[PDB]
Amino acid sequence: GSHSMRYFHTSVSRPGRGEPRFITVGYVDDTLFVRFDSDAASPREEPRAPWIEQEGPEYWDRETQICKAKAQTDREDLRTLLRYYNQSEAGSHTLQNMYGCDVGPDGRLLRGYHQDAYDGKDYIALNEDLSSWTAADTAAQITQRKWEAARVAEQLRAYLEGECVEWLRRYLENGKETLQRADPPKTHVTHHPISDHEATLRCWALGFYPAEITLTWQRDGEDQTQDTELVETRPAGDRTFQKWAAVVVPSGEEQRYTCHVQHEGLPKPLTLRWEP
Amino acid sequence: RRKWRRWHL
Amino acid sequence: MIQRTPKIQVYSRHPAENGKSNFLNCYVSGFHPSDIEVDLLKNGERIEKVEHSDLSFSKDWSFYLLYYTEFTPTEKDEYACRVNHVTLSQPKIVKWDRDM
Ligand SMILES: [Cu+2]
Ligand SMILES: [Cu+2]
Repeated sequence: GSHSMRYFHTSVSRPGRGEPRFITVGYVDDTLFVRFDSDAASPREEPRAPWIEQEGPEYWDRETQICKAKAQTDREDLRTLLRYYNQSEAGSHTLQNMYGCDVGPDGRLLRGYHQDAYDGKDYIALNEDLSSWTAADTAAQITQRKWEAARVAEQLRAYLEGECVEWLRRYLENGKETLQRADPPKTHVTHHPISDHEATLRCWALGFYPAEITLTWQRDGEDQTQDTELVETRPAGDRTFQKWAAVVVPSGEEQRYTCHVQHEGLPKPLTLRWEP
Repeated sequence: RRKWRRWHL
Repeated sequence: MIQRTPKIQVYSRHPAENGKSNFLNCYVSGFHPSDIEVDLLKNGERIEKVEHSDLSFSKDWSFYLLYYTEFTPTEKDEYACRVNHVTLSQPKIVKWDRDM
């Protein structure tokens, strides 16, 4: 189907407590597969999915080199950003970067990404053309000018169109047992009284992969969006996800309510009701 | 696999 | 710099069945900055050796983490998650509820 690969990076300065903490993880779709944490003893990038473990020692050596260089680049960049925002060296600040690519079912590039944020806000982002930039403020315009002079967009475009897609396709083949398997949600409806007059109907979806899912409650066939409590989809810890949606219904009208489940793992969408 | 970052802010 | 207070969910990996081993999860998401303290509690006491996922973030840049521990639920035993963050005047406790 469609698929993605992303590398996420965070540096957090901690003045008076040594160098910034640096953590990066890589994902294919919703599957974590590599990690690097600067505060580990002798830090190396480590595998987190079985299908990456077969990469040879040269692969881990080059990945670790990249992780360490990015940490060091972030350390300098955090000092730069203190100048650009006229900030003190006393406080803790955050630099985040994400990049990666999306491919379609034929394995063709759909979209590439590379974006940076400072202290939780947009700083500078490569546009979807992979050739121009969006700078969020006059500080990021300085970076933009530097990155235009240096033709950074062209270098990123070459990676996103080439290696990014090539390697994602390799990962997809090598982990096809799990990466190309959708686990449908296991579903049920629970009923919990809140008084003599109403009760919560809660529609559960457990054990599913990938995380994308739609849960909706209807009453007599009409969506209950404004009446529906819907928790963020959350990780089970074993690669799969969980979600639920709830509505408060008048006691005795439970059979008017249906829960609708759409998931890539499902033959067809499900319709569930509370079953006493 | 990763892309080496060769640029500064 | 805007700060964003953590969302918190406490739940088990599998449906709780008294006496069977399981995992207790505390998922904290949507927060900024990334410094955060998360304890898992059994009858009010900090559980030792809790593990956590590596810091990552959502499309809007806000952070998320999973803290987890093996546990064996009983009828008696109460579990909770205690979260502290610069957005909180005092640490927030969310109790584990089998039904959520
Ligand atoms: Cu596919
Ligand atoms: Cu440098």
